[PDB]
Amino acid sequence: DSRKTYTLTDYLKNTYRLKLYSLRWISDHEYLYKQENNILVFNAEYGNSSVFLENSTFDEFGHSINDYSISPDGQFILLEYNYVKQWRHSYTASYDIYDLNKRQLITEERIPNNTQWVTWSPVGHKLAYVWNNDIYVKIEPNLPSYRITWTGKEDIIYNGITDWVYEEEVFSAYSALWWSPNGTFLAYAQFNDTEVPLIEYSFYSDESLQYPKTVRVPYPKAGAVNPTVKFFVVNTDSLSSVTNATSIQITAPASMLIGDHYLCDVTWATQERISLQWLRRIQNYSVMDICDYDESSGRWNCLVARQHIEMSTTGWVGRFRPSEPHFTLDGNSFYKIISNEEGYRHICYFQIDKKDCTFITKGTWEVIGIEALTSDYLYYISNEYKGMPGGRNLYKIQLSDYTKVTCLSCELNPERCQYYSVSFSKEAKYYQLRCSGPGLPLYTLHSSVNDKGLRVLEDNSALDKMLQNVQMPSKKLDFIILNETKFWYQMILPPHFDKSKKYPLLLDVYAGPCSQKADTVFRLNWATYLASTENIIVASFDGRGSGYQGDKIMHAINRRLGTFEVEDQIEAARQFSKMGFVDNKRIAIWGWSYGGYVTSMVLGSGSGVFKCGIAVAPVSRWEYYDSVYTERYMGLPTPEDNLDHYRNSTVMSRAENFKQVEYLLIHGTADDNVHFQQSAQISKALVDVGVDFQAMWYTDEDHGIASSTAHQHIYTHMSHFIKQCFSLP
Amino acid sequence: DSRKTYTLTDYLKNTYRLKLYSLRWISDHEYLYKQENNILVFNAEYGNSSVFLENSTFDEFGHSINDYSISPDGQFILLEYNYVKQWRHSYTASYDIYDLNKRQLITEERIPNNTQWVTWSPVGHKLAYVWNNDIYVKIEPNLPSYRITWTGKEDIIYNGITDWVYEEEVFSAYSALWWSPNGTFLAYAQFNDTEVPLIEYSFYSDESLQYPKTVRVPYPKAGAVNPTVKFFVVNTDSLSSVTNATSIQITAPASMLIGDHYLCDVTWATQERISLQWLRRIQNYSVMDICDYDESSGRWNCLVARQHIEMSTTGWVGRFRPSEPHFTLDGNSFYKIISNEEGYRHICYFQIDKKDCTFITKGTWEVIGIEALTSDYLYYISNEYKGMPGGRNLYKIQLSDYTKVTCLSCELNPERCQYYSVSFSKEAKYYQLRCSGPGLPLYTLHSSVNDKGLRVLEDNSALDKMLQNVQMPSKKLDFIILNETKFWYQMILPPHFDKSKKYPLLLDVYAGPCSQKADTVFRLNWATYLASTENIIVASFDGRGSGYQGDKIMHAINRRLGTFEVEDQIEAARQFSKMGFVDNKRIAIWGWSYGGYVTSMVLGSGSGVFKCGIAVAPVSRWEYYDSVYTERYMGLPTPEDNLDHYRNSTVMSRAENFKQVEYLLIHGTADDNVHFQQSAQISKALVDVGVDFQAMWYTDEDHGIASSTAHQHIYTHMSHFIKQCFSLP
Ligand SMILES: *[C@@H]1O[C@H](CO)[C@@H](O[C@@H]2O[C@H](CO)[C@@H](O)[C@H](O)[C@H]2NC(C)=O)[C@H](O)[C@H]1NC(C)=O
Ligand SMILES: *[C@@H]1O[C@H](CO)[C@@H](O[C@@H]2O[C@H](CO)[C@@H](O)[C@H](O)[C@H]2NC(C)=O)[C@H](O)[C@H]1NC(C)=O
Ligand SMILES: *[C@@H]1O[C@H](CO)[C@@H](O[C@@H]2O[C@H](CO)[C@@H](O)[C@H](O)[C@H]2NC(C)=O)[C@H](O)[C@H]1NC(C)=O
Ligand SMILES: *[C@@H]1O[C@H](CO)[C@@H](O[C@@H]2O[C@H](CO)[C@@H](O)[C@H](O)[C@H]2NC(C)=O)[C@H](O)[C@H]1NC(C)=O
Ligand SMILES: *[C@@H]1O[C@H](CO)[C@@H](O[C@@H]2O[C@H](CO)[C@@H](O)[C@H](O)[C@H]2NC(C)=O)[C@H](O)[C@H]1NC(C)=O
Ligand SMILES: *[C@@H]1O[C@H](CO)[C@@H](O[C@@H]2O[C@H](CO)[C@@H](O)[C@H](O)[C@H]2NC(C)=O)[C@H](O)[C@H]1NC(C)=O
Ligand SMILES: *[C@@H]1O[C@H](CO[C@H]2O[C@@H](C)[C@@H](O)[C@@H](O)[C@@H]2O)[C@@H](O)[C@H](O)[C@H]1NC(C)=O
Ligand SMILES: *[C@@H]1O[C@H](CO[C@H]2O[C@@H](C)[C@@H](O)[C@@H](O)[C@@H]2O)[C@@H](O)[C@H](O)[C@H]1NC(C)=O
Ligand SMILES: *C(=N)[C@@H]1CCCN1C(=O)CN[C@@]12C[C@@H]3C[C@@H](C[C@@](O)(C3)C1)C2
Ligand SMILES: *C(=N)[C@@H]1CCCN1C(=O)CN[C@@]12C[C@@H]3C[C@@H](C[C@@](O)(C3)C1)C2
Ligand SMILES: *[C@@H]1O[C@H](CO)[C@@H](O)[C@H](O)[C@H]1NC(C)=O
Ligand SMILES: *[C@@H]1O[C@H](CO)[C@@H](O)[C@H](O)[C@H]1NC(C)=O
Ligand SMILES: *[C@@H]1O[C@H](CO)[C@@H](O)[C@H](O)[C@H]1NC(C)=O
Ligand SMILES: *[C@@H]1O[C@H](CO)[C@@H](O)[C@H](O)[C@H]1NC(C)=O
Ligand SMILES: *[C@@H]1O[C@H](CO)[C@@H](O)[C@H](O)[C@H]1NC(C)=O
Repeated sequence: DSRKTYTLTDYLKNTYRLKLYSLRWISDHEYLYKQENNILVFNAEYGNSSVFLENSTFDEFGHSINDYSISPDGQFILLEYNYVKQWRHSYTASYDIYDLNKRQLITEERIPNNTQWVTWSPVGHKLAYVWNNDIYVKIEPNLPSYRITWTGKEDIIYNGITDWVYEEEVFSAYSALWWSPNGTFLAYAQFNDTEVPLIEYSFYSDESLQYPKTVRVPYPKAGAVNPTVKFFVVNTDSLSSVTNATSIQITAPASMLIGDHYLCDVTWATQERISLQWLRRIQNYSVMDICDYDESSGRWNCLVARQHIEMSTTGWVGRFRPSEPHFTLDGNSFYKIISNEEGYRHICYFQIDKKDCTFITKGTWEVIGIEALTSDYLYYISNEYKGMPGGRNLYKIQLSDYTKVTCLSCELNPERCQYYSVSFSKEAKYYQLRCSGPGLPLYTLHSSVNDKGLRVLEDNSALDKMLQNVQMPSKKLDFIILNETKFWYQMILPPHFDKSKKYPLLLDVYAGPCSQKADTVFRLNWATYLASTENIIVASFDGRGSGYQGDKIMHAINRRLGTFEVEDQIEAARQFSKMGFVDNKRIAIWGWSYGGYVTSMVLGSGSGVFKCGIAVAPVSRWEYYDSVYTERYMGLPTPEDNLDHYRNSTVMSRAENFKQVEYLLIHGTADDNVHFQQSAQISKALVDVGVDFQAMWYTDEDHGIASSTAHQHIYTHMSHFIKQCFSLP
Repeated sequence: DSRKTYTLTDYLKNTYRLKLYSLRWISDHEYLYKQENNILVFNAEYGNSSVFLENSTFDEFGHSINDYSISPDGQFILLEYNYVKQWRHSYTASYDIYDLNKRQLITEERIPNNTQWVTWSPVGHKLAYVWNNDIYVKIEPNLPSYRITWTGKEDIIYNGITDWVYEEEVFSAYSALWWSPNGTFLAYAQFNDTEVPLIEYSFYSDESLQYPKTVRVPYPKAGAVNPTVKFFVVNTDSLSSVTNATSIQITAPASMLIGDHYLCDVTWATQERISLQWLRRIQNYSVMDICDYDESSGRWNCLVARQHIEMSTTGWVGRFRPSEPHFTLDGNSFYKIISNEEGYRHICYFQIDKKDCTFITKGTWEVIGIEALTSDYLYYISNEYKGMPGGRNLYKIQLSDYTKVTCLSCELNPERCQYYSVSFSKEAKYYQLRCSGPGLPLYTLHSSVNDKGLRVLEDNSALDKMLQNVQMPSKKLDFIILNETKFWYQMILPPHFDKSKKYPLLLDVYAGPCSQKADTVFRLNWATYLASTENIIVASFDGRGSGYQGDKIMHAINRRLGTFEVEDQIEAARQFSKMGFVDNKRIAIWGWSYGGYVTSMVLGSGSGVFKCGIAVAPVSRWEYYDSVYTERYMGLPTPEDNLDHYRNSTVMSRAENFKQVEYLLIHGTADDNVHFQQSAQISKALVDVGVDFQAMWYTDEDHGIASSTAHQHIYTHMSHFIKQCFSLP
């Protein structure tokens, strides 16, 4: 073989690009799609298109447009520019509204600069936005806004947006507002961070800045004072008729008010029914309220007969949080993924005023998500097919007969496609399937009326062609047996892999709770280069604490982070040695964030198994990490709760054992998530016991170390280190 | 040769220790010396001693005594403990006073904890101290203190202590107090930092600290708002318990008040006469006032006819600041080192009443310091002998005939001793000579009347005998010629140096203005190990900008930092590389602080001479560094002054050129002097152009990276780097 390999530059420079097919449904029949910077509108049924917006219409704009969004009634388009990243989901931007009917920009009563969030109402063209931490509503794009809150205060009161920890760990979003289905009501959360301590770090900025700035962010570490939260609902239809519309508060249940708690889910059921889930700071107890608008008092009432309790005896509640309900049209019943009696997550069906639900799925596998619900059918994704926890398929269950379950995706192309996600049109008339492995991504459009394939949207044949000329690595997905339990693993194997030979191995680790690093997804990444060009086997292993396989496995690390998930990685490497194709003198380990923690814990174990390793942005001590995430698994760091284990599971206390390995420690200085502090303490502890190691900081890079130049620099730096670790004398 | 070499462990663990002999003169006849933790008093003429304080008198004190300070009359001893370092000179401590007559500790009116500075009067046993930024005076150790100032405010108003930049760059001390010769008056400065911006950086502290703290320090970077200063004198003989002490202000001259200025020298002339020097922010103009106490006014008058102006047309004034005056017994005249018309630093004799001074020394060499003055002789150290700029000897000059100059140290032991410093008794009746190279240090006692060598105090006999069993490197001091000028260099040469072998070479650079790295001093440092064990030649070179050779050389870099002194290093290495015993494929460079800057500029020069280098806490951009030092050499970074060269002289601009070298960049995160910022911006510029390099941060280390564990760690890491750089294919 004399084909070129997949090299480091190929990865860093994106030589071989995955084609996507990102569409946005605007109705039950139509979707939008970007073709050569034009925006086309497509008829789902026939596949014909038209130009919705010519690529030329905003040359005279004066600003580089970042993104757009169309009002649901098709009458307006929201143009977003001056985009400035904040945290994982948050950012600020400017906005203009373009009137698609007058084919003109709106120049009156403009959305202000430095707007934090904006969203159309779900019907029509109402807008709600957050600016300087307060909520505003526009009934009409050209008309003046109604202010909803006056309490907004930078770093202190957040109305309709999350603070740092709620954004990262609770809502996976910045926005904390929720329009009712037809846009009458605007629900929102308000966060009070008054007593939450600040993380403080330097940001150096462009070379031209003389004095570095100090970034200060309300951020509760483990056991510290959390933000408090309140929930309100305003009737936006009353705005133009009243001076100052009343925000009606819906208070948390008594069982929550006794202590620290979180708002963890908001979901509208009908025009006049909203559901809330609350979670105790000790995250093994949650309560759902279901609240009705009382038309004669203007108030919101949550009948205790409608309150649902979700708890856990073995761990926390939910995968990362209690799951969302999906309500039937009339809002009198709902479906919800919950852990069954055997510890497997399955769909349960509830009447809103009956406490016991009925399971509609069951088995030793898990429902990943409920994707759509019609009067006749519920569609969901599971890992049922072939008992593969790392696969994903779309299924359709008949609501009038639960024994009738069709797999909609399983056999479409079983060799090429074992990992699916889906996108339904507005009333589930059509669906896009997105296959993402083990072969090249494949996007297809389907019609729900008959589940017939309409057309291939994108098959990546261009890439496939290019990839023929390349000595691509292969992926093996399998399992090994420990104490009568299956534990899955994957291996990125060099091309022409020969079992008779001994190979350097890199163990690519994450291993946080409910993580899954062994799966059927096709990836073009650093591992691809290492296996293809450097002939390294890159392995990953889902041990105790890993997800999608039941609570027996997932909750094994409950209150005990830094134990089983760490030792199971070490054991994995041992088992790979036994397999006979691994050079046991050349075993390396690496990971990012939770993977950095695990890597460091493994390198400090004294096991003798690993020659070297790389921790990027590691956690080093659970008390440095945020409350919501950490406490979920570890409880509170107090003598009466779990302090002993918090203190026993630090990287620093293993500093002496790093004498036996080669270590590379890397961290962005402006990491708002895993604070530079965490590596600063590892390095100090290593210096303190006389251990030599390698280090790299990335000035002004955050958790992602994702700026174009830093991304290339870090993977270059890590490649040299691995190659040095591995090469033969 | 079966002998051990001088290893890295020997340097790090201090296996071979230089013996010292640190005495304190208490009179014209006697000195104190700490021996076996006992304090002894020595008669200088005979050599006999008595015990002044037994090593056990404080056995039940309950604290470790950091240090001691005996009152000038011998009646009291100030005990220092709870020492907590601040910057280069500043610290706080607790103090107790022990009465030597009563043989007991004083327990009433104790000096407060967290005392910032304390000092005895020059005669007797009065005390002045600073606490919470205010000045206090005790007439007697057991009596209540009088409060002198009431304006002290942390980080804002400093009475009798310096702020950050005055401590580091002006006085090389924390104290800003000056007793009159007999203790009647206490002079002091007051610093006001209200509008000085703060440098801010993280401090991580011990592992147990959950949130890092932010350290905030008033620190003016180049061009920023400086502290303002006032000067005051208070009579300590007329203090009352009833009324608030009165301080008399001496205002700066009009020529200073017109703009930003500094107080740069305070020197008492008589019991009732004080001199002060002031320096313009543009540091090429200074003025001395000489101020007489007026008994009927109770005021201090500085006659214009007694002003002395000192300026420079080619650079700044003085080496690092205008030199100190040395007044005669009547205070009517004084001696002062100033740059002569040839640009060489020599002793000028001034009358307080007359504008023209008279040079009493001349020649192409320089006076280092005036050391002692009698009515018959002035004693000084110069580098006159053998025309060697890097040697130092003690001379006396006859005041009645300037042609009569006698060298007192030159011929004592020319082979071992070419570098001296001196300590004189109270009326210069006796002097101690401290030889520090080229051989092992040698301390001798002498009497002034006929310059008799009385006795050897310490000859390092023991060390000599240990060193005979080690393969020690030698030192070559020599010169090269550039455009007709001698420039000196030194080489630390491996044992058994062979002019026919080719050795790798490390350029140890500092090269700041007025620096000297080529000298006759004996040193046991990192270079010693590199030469003795690794057989690396370690060279240093004094090019343009270097000190003690006249202003033509020293002022060459005026307004032009990062030019000629960087060029001259490259040129020296170029010349070394053409010598027969230097391997031109293995030339490295390293330096700390100003040396880190120069090392970085050299590596980024594109010269191709250097294979690798190490920068420790480098400056990278002159606008990041402090006003007093930077502006001395650079002027102001404004478009109408010197901004273009501030911007042309950054390390960052040369990032591209690092592509062809190996670079290790190291910095302490708690460096208050050269901020971590400076390295953060270097790394970021290197990342931006795709250059790989090596880095190490030291968590919570300041500029010295001097904690015992960090110090071992940095040198271990640098040793690995140099060894790898010099390892042969
Ligand atoms: C709209 O109503 C709210 C609620 O009463 C007003 O906000 C209050 O204003 C007073 C006085 O300014 C404060 O003391 C209260 O704490 C505020 N309450 C809340 C819940 O924020 C608001 O000012 C009204 N807006 C207008 C324009 O009248
Ligand atoms: C959206 O839903 C809301 C809430 O049910 C509707 O508002 C109610 O409409 C009925 C008319 O059938 C009135 O009797 C009530 O007074 C309304 N209640 C409130 C709180 O406004 C609203 O009409 C619906 N909007 C649309 C466009 O259909
Ligand atoms: C939620 O988690 C906590 C901690 O695991 C549980 O509290 C423990 O409960 C048992 C049984 O009452 C006690 O013996 C322990 O002392 C408790 N530990 C504490 C308070 O730290 C709590 O019971 C859990 N809730 C559920 C439903 O399992
Ligand atoms: C220290 O300096 C500041 C100015 O840098 C002085 O504050 C000024 O004082 C005058 C008179 O009191 C006011 O009119 C100004 O408005 C003040 N300026 C600022 C910026 O605050 C302060 O008085 C000085 N302190 C001492 C003790 O001398
Ligand atoms: C220290 O010097 C001061 C200043 O000259 C002496 O104080 C003066 O002494 C004279 C002569 O006795 C008095 O008439 C003056 O009134 C004093 N001046 C002041 C300003 O107080 C003082 O005597 C000297 N101290 C010692 C211990 O000798
Ligand atoms: C102190 O230094 C400054 C800066 O070099 C000198 O000011 C310069 O003087 C010349 C001639 O008078 C002017 O043409 C320049 O424009 C000035 N430069 C600046 C930046 O102002 C000043 O003359 C020096 N003082 C002495 C005594 O030499
Ligand atoms: C797409 O075409 C629509 C025309 O309807 C006919 O399309 C023919 C191709 C054929 O299949 C007939 O059966 C259909 O009745 C038209 O109404 C839509 O406006 C077009 N949509 C877009 C986005 O261009
Ligand atoms: C130091 O010596 C003094 C003792 O007298 C000396 O006289 C010399 C002339 C010579 O003959 C010596 O042998 C004698 O010892 C005495 O006054 C000092 O107090 C002594 N001790 C000290 C200063 O600690
Ligand atoms: C690194 N992985 C850090 C340290 C341990 C927790 N981790 C987080 O960033 C936690 N936040 C999330 C939780 C889940 C899974 C990951 C993506 C996220 O969006 C959802 C946020 C990490
Ligand atoms: C490193 N050398 C830094 C950056 C450039 C100047 N430098 C300083 O620390 C300046 N301060 C002094 C100035 C002189 C020489 C050195 C010792 C000192 O006490 C007197 C303080 C450095
Ligand atoms: C605009 O659209 C046309 C296709 O109709 C295409 O040729 C052109 O490249 C597009 N321009 C940009 C800037 O995307
Ligand atoms: C936003 O910023 C610019 C000034 O930088 C201004 O001209 C523009 O009008 C602003 N937009 C709005 C909506 O205020
Ligand atoms: C936020 O909480 C603090 C107490 O922590 C309180 O004083 C303040 O009023 C609150 N602000 C609100 C709810 O707007
Ligand atoms: C210094 O600190 C100790 C211990 O807290 C205290 O008892 C003592 O009184 C302090 N000294 C003075 C002079 O205040
Ligand atoms: C001295 O001055 C200070 C501050 O101005 C004042 O508070 C104090 O009362 C004064 N004391 C006397 C005795 O005048």
